[PDB]
Amino acid sequence: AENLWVTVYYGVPVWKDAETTLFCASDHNVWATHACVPTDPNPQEIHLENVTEEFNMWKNNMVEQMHTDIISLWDQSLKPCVKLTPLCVTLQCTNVTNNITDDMRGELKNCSFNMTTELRDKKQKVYSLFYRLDVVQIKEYRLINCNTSACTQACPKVSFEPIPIHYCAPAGFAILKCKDKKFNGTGPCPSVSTVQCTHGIKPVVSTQLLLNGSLAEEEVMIRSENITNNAKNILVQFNTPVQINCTRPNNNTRKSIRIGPGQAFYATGDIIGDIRQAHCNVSKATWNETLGKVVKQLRKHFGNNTIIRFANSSGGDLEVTTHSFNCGGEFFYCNTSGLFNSTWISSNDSITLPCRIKQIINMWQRIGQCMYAPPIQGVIRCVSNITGLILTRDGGSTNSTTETFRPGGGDMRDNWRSELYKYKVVKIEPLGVAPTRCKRR
Amino acid sequence: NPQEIHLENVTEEFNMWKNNMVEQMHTDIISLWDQSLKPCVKLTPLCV
Amino acid sequence: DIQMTQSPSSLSASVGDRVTITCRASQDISSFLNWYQQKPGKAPKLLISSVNRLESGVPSRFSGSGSGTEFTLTVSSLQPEDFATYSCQQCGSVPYTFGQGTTL
Amino acid sequence: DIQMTQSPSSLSASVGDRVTITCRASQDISSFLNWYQQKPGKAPKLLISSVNRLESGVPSRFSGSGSGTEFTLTVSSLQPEDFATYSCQQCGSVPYTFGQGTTL
Amino acid sequence: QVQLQESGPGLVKPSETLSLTCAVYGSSISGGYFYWHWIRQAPGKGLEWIGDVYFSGTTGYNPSLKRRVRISADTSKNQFSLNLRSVTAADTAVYFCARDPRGGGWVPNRFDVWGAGVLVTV
Amino acid sequence: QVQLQESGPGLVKPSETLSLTCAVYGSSISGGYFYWHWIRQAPGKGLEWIGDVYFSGTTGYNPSLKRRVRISADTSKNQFSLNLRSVTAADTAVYFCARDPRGGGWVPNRFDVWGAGVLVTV
Amino acid sequence: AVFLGFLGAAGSTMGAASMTLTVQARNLLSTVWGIKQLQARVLAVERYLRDQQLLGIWGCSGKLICCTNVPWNSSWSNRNLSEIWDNMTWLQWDKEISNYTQIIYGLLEESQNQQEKNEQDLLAL
Amino acid sequence: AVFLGFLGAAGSTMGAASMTLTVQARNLLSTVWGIKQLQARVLAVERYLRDQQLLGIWGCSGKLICCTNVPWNSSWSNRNLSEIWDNMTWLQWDKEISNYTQIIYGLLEESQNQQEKNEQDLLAL
Amino acid sequence: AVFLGFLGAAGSTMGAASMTLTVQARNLLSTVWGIKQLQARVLAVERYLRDQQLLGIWGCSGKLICCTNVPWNSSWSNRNLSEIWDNMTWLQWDKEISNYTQIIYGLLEESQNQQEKNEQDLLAL
Ligand SMILES: *[C@@H]1O[C@H](CO)[C@@H](O[C@@H]2O[C@H](CO)[C@@H](O[C@@H]3O[C@H](CO)[C@@H](O)[C@H](O[C@H]4O[C@H](CO)[C@@H](O)[C@H](O)[C@@H]4O)[C@@H]3O)[C@H](O)[C@H]2NC(C)=O)[C@H](O)[C@H]1NC(C)=O
Ligand SMILES: *[C@@H]1O[C@H](CO)[C@@H](O[C@@H]2O[C@H](CO)[C@@H](O)[C@H](O)[C@H]2NC(C)=O)[C@H](O)[C@H]1NC(C)=O
Ligand SMILES: *[C@@H]1O[C@H](CO)[C@@H](O[C@@H]2O[C@H](CO)[C@@H](O)[C@H](O)[C@H]2NC(C)=O)[C@H](O)[C@H]1NC(C)=O
Ligand SMILES: *[C@@H]1O[C@H](CO)[C@@H](O)[C@H](O)[C@H]1NC(C)=O
Ligand SMILES: *[C@@H]1O[C@H](CO)[C@@H](O)[C@H](O)[C@H]1NC(C)=O
Ligand SMILES: *[C@@H]1O[C@H](CO)[C@@H](O)[C@H](O)[C@H]1NC(C)=O
Ligand SMILES: *[C@@H]1O[C@H](CO)[C@@H](O)[C@H](O)[C@H]1NC(C)=O
Ligand SMILES: *[C@@H]1O[C@H](CO)[C@@H](O)[C@H](O)[C@H]1NC(C)=O
Ligand SMILES: *[C@@H]1O[C@H](CO)[C@@H](O)[C@H](O)[C@H]1NC(C)=O
Ligand SMILES: *[C@@H]1O[C@H](CO)[C@@H](O)[C@H](O)[C@H]1NC(C)=O
Ligand SMILES: *[C@@H]1O[C@H](CO)[C@@H](O)[C@H](O)[C@H]1NC(C)=O
Ligand SMILES: *[C@@H]1O[C@H](CO)[C@@H](O)[C@H](O)[C@H]1NC(C)=O
Ligand SMILES: *[C@@H]1O[C@H](CO)[C@@H](O)[C@H](O)[C@H]1NC(C)=O
Ligand SMILES: *[C@@H]1O[C@H](CO)[C@@H](O)[C@H](O)[C@H]1NC(C)=O
Ligand SMILES: *[C@@H]1O[C@H](CO)[C@@H](O)[C@H](O)[C@H]1NC(C)=O
Ligand SMILES: *[C@@H]1O[C@H](CO)[C@@H](O)[C@H](O)[C@H]1NC(C)=O
Ligand SMILES: *[C@@H]1O[C@H](CO)[C@@H](O)[C@H](O)[C@H]1NC(C)=O
Ligand SMILES: *[C@@H]1O[C@H](CO)[C@@H](O)[C@H](O)[C@H]1NC(C)=O
Ligand SMILES: *[C@@H]1O[C@H](CO)[C@@H](O)[C@H](O)[C@H]1NC(C)=O
Ligand SMILES: *[C@@H]1O[C@H](CO)[C@@H](O)[C@H](O)[C@H]1NC(C)=O
Repeated sequence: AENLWVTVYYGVPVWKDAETTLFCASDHNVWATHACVPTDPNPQEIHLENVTEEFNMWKNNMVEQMHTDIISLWDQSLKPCVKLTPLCVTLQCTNVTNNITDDMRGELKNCSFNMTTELRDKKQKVYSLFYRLDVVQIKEYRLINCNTSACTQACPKVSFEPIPIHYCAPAGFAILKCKDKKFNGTGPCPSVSTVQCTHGIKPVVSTQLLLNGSLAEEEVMIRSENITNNAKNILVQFNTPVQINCTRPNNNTRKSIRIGPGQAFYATGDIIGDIRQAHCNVSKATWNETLGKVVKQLRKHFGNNTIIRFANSSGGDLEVTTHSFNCGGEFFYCNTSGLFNSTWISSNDSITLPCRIKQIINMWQRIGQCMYAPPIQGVIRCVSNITGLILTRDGGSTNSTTETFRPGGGDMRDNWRSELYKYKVVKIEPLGVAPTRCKRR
Repeated sequence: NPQEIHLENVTEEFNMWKNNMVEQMHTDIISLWDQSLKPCVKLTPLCV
Repeated sequence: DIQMTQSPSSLSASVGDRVTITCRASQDISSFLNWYQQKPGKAPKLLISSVNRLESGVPSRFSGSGSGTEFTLTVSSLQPEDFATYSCQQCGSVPYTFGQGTTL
Repeated sequence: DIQMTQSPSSLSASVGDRVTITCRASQDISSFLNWYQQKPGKAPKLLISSVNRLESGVPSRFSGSGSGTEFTLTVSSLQPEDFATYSCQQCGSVPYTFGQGTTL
Repeated sequence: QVQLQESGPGLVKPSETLSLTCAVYGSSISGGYFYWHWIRQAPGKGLEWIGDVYFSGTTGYNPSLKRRVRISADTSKNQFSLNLRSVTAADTAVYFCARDPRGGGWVPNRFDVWGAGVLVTV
Repeated sequence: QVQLQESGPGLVKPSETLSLTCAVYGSSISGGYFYWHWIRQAPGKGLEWIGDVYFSGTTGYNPSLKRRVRISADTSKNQFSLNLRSVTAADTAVYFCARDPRGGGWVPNRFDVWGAGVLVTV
Repeated sequence: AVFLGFLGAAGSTMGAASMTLTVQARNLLSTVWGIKQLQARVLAVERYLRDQQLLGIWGCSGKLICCTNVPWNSSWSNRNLSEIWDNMTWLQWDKEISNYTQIIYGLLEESQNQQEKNEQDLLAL
Repeated sequence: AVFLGFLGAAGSTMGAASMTLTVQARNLLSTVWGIKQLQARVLAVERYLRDQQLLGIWGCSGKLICCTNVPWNSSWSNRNLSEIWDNMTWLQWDKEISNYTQIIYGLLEESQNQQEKNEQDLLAL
Repeated sequence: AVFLGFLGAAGSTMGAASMTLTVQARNLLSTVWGIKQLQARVLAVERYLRDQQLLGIWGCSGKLICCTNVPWNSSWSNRNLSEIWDNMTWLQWDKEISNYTQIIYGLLEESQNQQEKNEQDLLAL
């Protein structure tokens, strides 16, 4: 009676969630563009209609692959550079005394030591100004890296500035993008498109502040895997950027001293001018209005009458306890306590934060690999945007109306999850079987 | 037994100065020499 | 369903006068048009077919012209029996729709 | 080429009053009718589809009824912004012809 | 956010080809879900369908203007164009470009999003 | 430089197989642009055809000798062979092997280059 | 220029989506980072070749819409033609018979084998 | 070997060269240095598979000479048959018809899809 | 669950083993260690594609049992059908005609080319 027969369809529009290996579409630097595919000048976007797809921000395989790829790129770029094993000698250090300011006291020390030279059977006495965080007492000091592992001095030519890296899928795979505004990263997105490649994702590294991130088009947005549970972090994406400018006013000098045949070590010379602490300014009014938006959006979830307390970082290592970022060839560790110090209940001045500059950089929370950064000649200024935040709720006795959110971080996946929250990877299955009145022969 | 197929009544525009094969061979030779020099002693102590 | 419009919708003229009635079709009916001369009381009687093609059995006074989407029927000299209703016809595609009818 | 006629061709009413507009098609279009709305200046905006199915994003006051060769759009309570020119559509056969347009 | 914008000469000598390009920001013409129509409305008259074009080029024009019109859609830059030849005084109208969710058998011809509407006097 | 060389028994006992191997240095047999003919000339007579062999094995022999002849061609070694069986006393002739641009139909059959010319006698 | 509308008909009904199968078929084929790209390409090639072999085993080689001669058992789906080709989309249909796929493939395979054997037997006579 | 007589008919006319398509057709397939030969093999495989996929989309799968049913627009070339097959070579023909190749490819694709739909609805009855 | 009896009919006669070709046909496709694994995959893909190209050149594309019109010369083998399909196995048959394989492939290739040319000539009318 049915007289229905199987029919095979090829090229069917059906897909399933899957994980694969994406590659570059970038258009000398640490983020190697040569080992990255070039993109087309006319990217194609196909906006699917009457389809709703279940997105999940916290189960995306794109962010883990991006983290692994960034680590691999960092290691590959650091491999062809001088290894500073001879520079683990004992240092005779004294405090600086010329043009020293009160803030920059108990700080960069004039150290002198013997080091090898081009000729093996000879030594040279050299001097350099080493920041306090780099050196540690055994009137003699040793670098902090000495008992952990040797450093690979980052080569001067390669620049650390982020460069966008457009991710793409291989053949037979598609990148779905959720255009639905006010999308919280999880659940059914009704507005779906297919993109040949992702947008320009700048591989910026930072903690407590997502610098140069993607801005929300609607308002401040709060995202969390489980907002009820305080263990999981909370990502806040702003709708407008807060302009922030950091600077190291000291006019440092770089001197190259030969530690071996070909290998040359770059050292700090004379601090031309006055020794002043590196400082970073952020607008007070812009910060106030942005914080107002954040507290409103957080009250949307945590109640319309609860008190919102923002306090400085709890504690731990320097990298996670302070806003640590990199720009202009220098790594700053600015202390964010004046920003996240306020309580909320139902003109031209700006907040100035102090910044400490390290050289021995143990990034990626890895042990056994350090990244002594050569000094940068001249004064460094760095203007950037703040468009994100990573906040953690202090659980425990917060069952009452009290709510205390503090800056967090440590893991760099949250930085990548704020820009890949809309991209998902699917695999197509062209084969399909249906009923039809056909009959072969 | 290499095979050579002679083509008749075909005129082809050659340009020795735009041959990618010569640059490919140059890179191949440089890479081969660099690879061949890898498993050999390094004369760092000689700098005396 | 091509729509035919006859202009003027209704006119009054004196005997022995040249008159002209134009017919406009929404689409292009090419050369397929027939005019009809329905006398009050009596059934329609064919006068002109296929643009002009004056069919045998009528005086040579009547004439037809035009093409495409515009056609026209001209009576050279009005006669006492030429006081009937002129009508169009779209004889080029099913269904065949006539005009509104112009009464003299 | 189905022809649509809207009755009345133009009406005036007062705020907070019922109003009804009828649409008649020469042929039988089953239930393939969509009621549109064109505020002066800007482009038409769809109000109702498939006679009765109300498109998401309109006030519930609008309603549609009928079948066969007769359909009707009813506004239960007139509102100040409901002073646009409603139209009809033939969404069941090529070509699609709209109505003349009734101005409120 | 999906909309359409029309461009072209707003005034033309009434004997030549008339070109009007409608470009859509939002959905894509390449996707086989929407037909792209070219509804027209003369002053003091109702709407009047002209033609439509699909992503595969299977276009269909109004029988009244099956000879004087041609619709061409280019998906590389995601737009379409109406070329109306032998324009006359009857073409003084507002030329809207509309989107039809006929692609997919969910609903019949259901013009939902309309362009701004350019009045091409002639 | 294109040339052909013939080898084989220059003198044989009548009434058995006669093998002539023509090898070409130059244009390749495997190329479909050429045919390889086995023209013959007896003393005091004119040129006479025997047969031709193509790269794909579509050979054609003279109607007179359609039974007593067999032409083969090996492309790996790039040479062809003629086997004339039961040769009589009237088979004393100069056996040329010639090229023909029949393939690549620009021109009709046209023997342009010829072999040196062996002097088989029987 | 080849991408130019990939998928697109995902939200369309099965019947309408079956009219744009070509656009979804052209895009199914096209130190350690070179290995990454190479492995991605080889995986895509292997998947495409497996799909092509599966299509060919059923006798549908070189056809986008090829319908076989095996019957549609009612247990797989009781939905009728009027409600499957005009009311349901391809994703929902795939999710509905996701667990009744292997047996259909086996039936198609054995039916094609039997058809080829019958053709050989008939042509031998 | 498979390289025997490769190309060869490049200088031959189109008609003569069309008789030796097999020779060219069968020659299209066959630590850092490993990634060179391996990548080259993968590239050749990908190119051959893409070309085969295009042929299958056009409905000429498994055929060397398979002539379709789409009309030849005179705009592409006004030359008559006698002046192309017996007077022009393949290289010159390719250099001539290069701007209209993609349009012809699209026409072939849409024609094959329409033919498949026509056969489907014919077999439905 | 795709292995499922690989080479199961190895000891079977040719006639019996010819009924299970699909079982053996579906298994042909599926830092330095990754290189070796990927190279093995690429080698398998290349072998399968060369196999498919060889099958297609003979006109047997998309067919597991495809029988052509080339006559069987008695020089290759003198055994009759009764002593082949009912008395011999596939391995013995392969070993018996191992030295008459290339000429058969060539004959099939030219036969298919001639068939295509004749079909084109007939269809031209
Ligand atoms: C967020 O984005 C902003 C804008 O892109 C970004 O500010 C940029 O920072 C980079 C440094 O990270 C600046 O680059 C410098 O630009 C000056 C000119 O203004 C150049 O003279 C500099 O040259 C140095 O570097 C060269 C390459 O190493 C050397 O060859 C040379 O001798 C110099 O040493 C350098 O290129 C860039 O100018 C700004 N752009 C703007 C508009 O301010 C900001 O850094 C980003 N945020 C973060 C956290 O990085
Ligand atoms: C969007 O898709 C939904 C279903 O995915 C469509 O809903 C169908 O609408 C038709 C016509 O109104 C009904 O006959 C069906 O019963 C509905 N099915 C479901 C599951 O709701 C909807 O029509 C589509 N909209 C558009 C504009 O294409
Ligand atoms: C080599 O190719 C040329 C053309 O490229 C051939 O010249 C043709 O000769 C025929 C003779 O019948 C003429 O009808 C053609 O008009 C010629 N071509 C041109 C472009 O004028 C030449 O014959 C070829 N050589 C051989 C040996 O065949
Ligand atoms: C440098 O200053 C710090 C802070 O006053 C002091 O603790 C330290 O002893 C000083 N260094 C020396 C060598 O005295
Ligand atoms: C460097 O070598 C000299 C030579 O003996 C020695 O006096 C001096 O203390 C050394 N420097 C150190 C140990 O920092
Ligand atoms: C290296 O030295 C620092 C400072 O004395 C010390 O805290 C650290 O534990 C040492 N490294 C290890 C692996 O113990
Ligand atoms: C995210 O949104 C989805 C649907 O919009 C909702 O079901 C889910 O509860 C939301 N989760 C959070 C943490 O807001
Ligand atoms: C920072 O935000 C401003 C806001 O308009 C923008 O113009 C500028 O390009 C941004 N800079 C970045 C992302 O580096
Ligand atoms: C979030 O954490 C709370 C902790 O009590 C738990 O009860 C809840 O199930 C979690 N959310 C989900 C979706 O599991
Ligand atoms: C540092 O110490 C050296 C001697 O080791 C001395 O010459 C120099 O003036 C001191 N100050 C600076 C800024 O280098
Ligand atoms: C930061 O603000 C302080 C206080 O007004 C000012 O002295 C300093 O120059 C500012 N620096 C920058 C880079 O804006
Ligand atoms: C530095 O940032 C402040 C806000 O913190 C802003 O008012 C000022 O214009 C900025 N100066 C620059 C970018 O030179
Ligand atoms: C932000 O501005 C409001 C406006 O009066 C003020 O009450 C509040 O204290 C400001 N926030 C600060 C100073 O953190
Ligand atoms: C944070 O602020 C408190 C006072 O509000 C201060 O005692 C503490 O040292 C600051 N830093 C940390 C890491 O808590
Ligand atoms: C930051 O500055 C505040 C105020 O001087 C200080 O109490 C705190 O210890 C500093 N460090 C951190 C991590 O907050
Ligand atoms: C927060 O800022 C105010 C204003 O400068 C300051 O008095 C206070 O000590 C800071 N810390 C806390 C915990 O309030
Ligand atoms: C830093 O000092 C050097 C010393 O000559 C000078 O040339 C340079 O201009 C100084 N930097 C700035 C920003 O002025
Ligand atoms: C499906 O359509 C057939 C057609 O006759 C009908 O008999 C059956 O009742 C329908 N079933 C459903 C569930 O609509
Ligand atoms: C197979 O899938 C259908 C789809 O709804 C479901 O009803 C059925 O229970 C499933 N059977 C098994 C054995 O999983
Ligand atoms: C082919 O070319 C033109 C017509 O296209 C004509 O002059 C010529 O004679 C044609 N060839 C033949 C054989 O008619």
